[PDB]
Amino acid sequence: DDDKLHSQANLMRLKSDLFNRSPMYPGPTKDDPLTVTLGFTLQDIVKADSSTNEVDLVYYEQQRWKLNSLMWDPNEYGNITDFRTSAADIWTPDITAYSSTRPVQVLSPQIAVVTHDGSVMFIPAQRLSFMCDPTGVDSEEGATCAVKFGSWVYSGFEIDLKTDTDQVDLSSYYASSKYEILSATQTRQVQHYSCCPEPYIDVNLVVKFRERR
Amino acid sequence: DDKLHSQANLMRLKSDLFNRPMYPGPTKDDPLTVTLGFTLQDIVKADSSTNEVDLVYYEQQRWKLNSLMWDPNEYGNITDFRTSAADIWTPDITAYSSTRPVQVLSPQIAVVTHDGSVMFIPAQRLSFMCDPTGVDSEEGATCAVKFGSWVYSGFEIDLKTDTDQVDLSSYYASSKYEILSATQTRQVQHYSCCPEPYIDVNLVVKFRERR
Amino acid sequence: KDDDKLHSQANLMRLKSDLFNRSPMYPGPTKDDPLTVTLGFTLQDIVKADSSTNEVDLVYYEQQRWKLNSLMWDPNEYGNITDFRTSAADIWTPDITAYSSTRPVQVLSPQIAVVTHDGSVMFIPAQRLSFMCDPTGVDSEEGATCAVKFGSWVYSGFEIDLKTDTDQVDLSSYYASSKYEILSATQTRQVQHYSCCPEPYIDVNLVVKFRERR
Amino acid sequence: DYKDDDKLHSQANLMRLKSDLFNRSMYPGPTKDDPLTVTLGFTLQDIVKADSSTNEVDLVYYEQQRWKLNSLMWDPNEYGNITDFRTSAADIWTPDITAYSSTRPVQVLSPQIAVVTHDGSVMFIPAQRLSFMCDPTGVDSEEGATCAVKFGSWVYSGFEIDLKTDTDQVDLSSYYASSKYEILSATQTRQVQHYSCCPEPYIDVNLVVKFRERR
Amino acid sequence: DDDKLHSQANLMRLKSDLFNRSYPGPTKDDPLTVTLGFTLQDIVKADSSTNEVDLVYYEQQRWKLNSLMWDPNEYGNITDFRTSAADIWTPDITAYSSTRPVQVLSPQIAVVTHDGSVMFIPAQRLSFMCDPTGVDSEEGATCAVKFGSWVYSGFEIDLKTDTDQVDLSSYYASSKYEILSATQTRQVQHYSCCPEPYIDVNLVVKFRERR
Ligand SMILES: COc1cc2c3cc1Oc1cc(ccc1O)C[C@H]1c4c(cc(OC)c(O)c4Oc4ccc(cc4)C[C@@H]3N(C)CC2)CC[N+]1(C)C
Ligand SMILES: [Mg+2]
Ligand SMILES: [Mg+2]
Ligand SMILES: [Mg+2]
Ligand SMILES: [Mg+2]
Ligand SMILES: [Mg+2]
Ligand SMILES: [Mg+2]
Ligand SMILES: [Mg+2]
Ligand SMILES: [Mg+2]
Ligand SMILES: [Mg+2]
Ligand SMILES: [Mg+2]
Repeated sequence: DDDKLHSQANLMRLKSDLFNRSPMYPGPTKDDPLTVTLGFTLQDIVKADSSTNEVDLVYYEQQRWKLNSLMWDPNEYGNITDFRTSAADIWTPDITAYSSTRPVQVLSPQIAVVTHDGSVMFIPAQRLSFMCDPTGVDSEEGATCAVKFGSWVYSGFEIDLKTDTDQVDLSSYYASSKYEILSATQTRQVQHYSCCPEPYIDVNLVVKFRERR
Repeated sequence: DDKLHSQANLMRLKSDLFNRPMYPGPTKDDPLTVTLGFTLQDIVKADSSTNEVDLVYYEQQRWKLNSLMWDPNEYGNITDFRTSAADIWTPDITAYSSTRPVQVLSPQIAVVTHDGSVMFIPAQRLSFMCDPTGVDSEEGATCAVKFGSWVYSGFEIDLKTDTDQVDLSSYYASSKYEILSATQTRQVQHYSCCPEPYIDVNLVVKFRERR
Repeated sequence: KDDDKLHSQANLMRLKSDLFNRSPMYPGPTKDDPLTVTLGFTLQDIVKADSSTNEVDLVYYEQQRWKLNSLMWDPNEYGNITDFRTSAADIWTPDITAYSSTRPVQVLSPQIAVVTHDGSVMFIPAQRLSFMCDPTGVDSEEGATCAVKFGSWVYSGFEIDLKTDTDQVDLSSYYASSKYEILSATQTRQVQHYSCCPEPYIDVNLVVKFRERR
Repeated sequence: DYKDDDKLHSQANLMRLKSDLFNRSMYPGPTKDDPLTVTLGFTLQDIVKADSSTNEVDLVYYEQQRWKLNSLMWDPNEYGNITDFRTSAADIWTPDITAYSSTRPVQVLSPQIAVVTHDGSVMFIPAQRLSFMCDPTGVDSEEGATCAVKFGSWVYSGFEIDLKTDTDQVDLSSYYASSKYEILSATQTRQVQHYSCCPEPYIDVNLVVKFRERR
Repeated sequence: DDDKLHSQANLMRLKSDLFNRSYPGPTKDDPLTVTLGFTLQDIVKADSSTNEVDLVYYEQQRWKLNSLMWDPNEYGNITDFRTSAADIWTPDITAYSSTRPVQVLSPQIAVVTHDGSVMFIPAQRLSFMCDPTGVDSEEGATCAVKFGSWVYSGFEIDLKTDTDQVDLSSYYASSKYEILSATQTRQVQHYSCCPEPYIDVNLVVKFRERR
């Protein structure tokens, strides 16, 4: 206790200084662009509906970005290096699947981890239905599917996207899924439209899969 | 540092426009024109036992409010910004013959530009009334649904399209259904119940089972 | 030009702010100040009849009308505004409910009303309803008959009286390619008395006879 | 008129009343020193469905809830003779009466509004659709299937919340005449239970239904 | 009638002092132990087309904060109380291999005791990754799902069970599935990326079609 009481007190002081003086960060702009790193950890192809061409995925989607406005000096806060906080208390990026066919279902607590250098890690678990023809899922080559993820409203001048590796993390893939993974890549792409001079960034999730035996 | 002066300018801009009374919507004396456009991504499902068809599309909405205007020079050259759709008024555009609530697939964020213009592009899945008869045939099926304001007549909201062609350039190439044609047409209507003019955009889609 | 537009806009702000205060939300009807709600249905589709569970699914506009002194204003003090649109959450709405649904109603329309300067309100929620209905004989010429009551969940006739403007359901919107065709569709006010109580209960009983399209 | 005045004055009596019970003053719930009796009663409307590949049955019913709070009493003569009012269920405390063996969330089908009367008593009657645990084995027979589900507080033991019924017969005067399922019997019975783990009594109302396919 | 007003004002008084005269979650300095146990009511559905299985259970969560302590003597000898689960902090315990959002079957209400202990027992319906193959045989099928904080390491939240027995005394005797065995076991996990320990409770269930 006491120190415990003071530890608590430090965090609460940190949280208020960060949030309640200087209202919420207004998102990136062309002047103050931001890079968002994404990585997918695929857990499960739950279902492949060949009457509709929809496949359902369960995955953890890791988001990392970093904001100056969220740094503090740990020395000033009883040496708190980082803390967990609700996603409602901070700006999060608007990363969406560009071809889902149902609202994404969130499977995990909406809480992020923020570090003293202003970097935020946020890892939502999701079930997604997206546009995918599962033809050849019963063959040796299996079926191939793709879905792009990106910011819904920000172009490349405000949000840049990157990955650590083009390899999707399969280390958590359900061993007894109806389907088995031949490959899972996650690839940064730059889209140019003719309408518009600004580039748009997405990460392309490509999965090649196949009925298990 | 300069990066912190931009944030500050934006925060200030948003506060001026939002924290200092939300537009109460259009009036006969002060009507609004909303531009609509569809980008058909997919016909996911044709249900011949209930006559329901499920579409996924982007729905572009565009409009312009004087009270959303600023002079960029007083805000460090900011020419536009992105903000939650909750912060502004948005039009009550709806499908007139859906059979399930629409399912919003994209985040509710809008871009506001310094001339007061707003662009909002919700992705949707919609079930609407549609007889898919003929879909298994060279000529395919034709379906139609209308969109417009739910509570404003054409004295308050007028609608408009940029082209009467649905944008099909992201239509999903391995859909169960290919598209023969897809058109979005402004229409003005007079109903016996109701003496005000009614404006809608008619979405007409001819489609067949892929081969 | 932009100046005419700003005053008219500010006159609406003013009207709203004046109505939605002094003296905030009207507490609902009483025995001393009862209220009459007119309903009318506009049937768009019988989407589905499930004979394995005896549930049928209707899509309709449920048109509701009523009048509140508390929502009156003089157009003259408000730059000639005779009516305006407002989210239904800003005002009191009646608790009209199907008595025999089997799923929560799904709302298919923005929930916004029209208030006119005499205090009258017009509110048109579009709905999809699953209600108890045995669709037997639907595949014959004489078809099936199903019925559902709508009324206030909690007010007696001493507080909310219902009426219809007509006993016919409005079919002008009915989908010409539904699996189901309408033979008749009526909407009739009924007064019920129970045995617990001395107060009457009012409902509009919606009766639909339908069959498969051939 | 001086009717348009009286009306105006009936509204202000109600708005005032609501203001004195609601803003001025919110029951923190029952306690061991201040227990509460909840009266429960069912009006069964329909057995909508019986899944025998999962052993779920879906019922539709209205659940009558009734209790009384000193803190909700008022003197009608101070309030223009108002003897009772309607109000959103969110303005008042309500009991956590729950099904103990539901299998998906209860579906509410009626507006959440209660009636409060000057003696401090509240009647609240939500219509609901419940999926609960039930084998319909033998539903296609003469003798039928039996199912049970208990209802009662989720977190209050009998020392804080007690339950009673006005009758043991579930009310069937609104059962749907053309349901797939007719009702052989439906009863609603107060049970008291005592566990080893625990000194306190546990109250529930046991809802039991014998039904068979309509034939 | 007057001592009921008293004891009532006392509780109100307590809730005031606890909740608005006044937890930001646990930390490395101030860690917290959550005790969990499961009461399994039903395996509703085992789906071989998708490899999902649906359970109905009560999940007891139990923990203790110094900040919720009080001295009964100063509060009419109130020894505990019930309160909405939004009035207080709760731990982010999460199934790590669910495939649908958990559905809540019970009122979101907790019991707070004067020593600052909190007990929270939500009823849930869950879908999780489970191959039901063999459920039709005598040896049944076996499925596991781990449960843990999503965002805190072992440095801030530790977990425990009072028993590794999943309590089956309320199992639905008429389920389609009979439980062969059901356990709930703490697990510590050490990774290559990370010095932090990671704790979960592993819910493992062996079950077969009822005979
Ligand atoms: C299958 O859909 C429709 C089918 C048919 C029609 C309109 C439809 O629907 C659409 C419906 C509106 C607007 C644009 C549409 O494209 C309706 C409307 C509405 C309002 C107020 C009302 O009373 C005061 C009312 O009756 C209304 O409903 C009508 C009015 C006329 C008709 C039917 C329903 C006949 C019209 N005719 C040619 C037959 C074919 C205000 C706003 N809303 C709610 C939008
Ligand atoms: Mg740009
Ligand atoms: Mg008009
Ligand atoms: Mg006409
Ligand atoms: Mg008008
Ligand atoms: Mg009465
Ligand atoms: Mg009465
Ligand atoms: Mg007790
Ligand atoms: Mg107790
Ligand atoms: Mg850690
Ligand atoms: Mg840490």
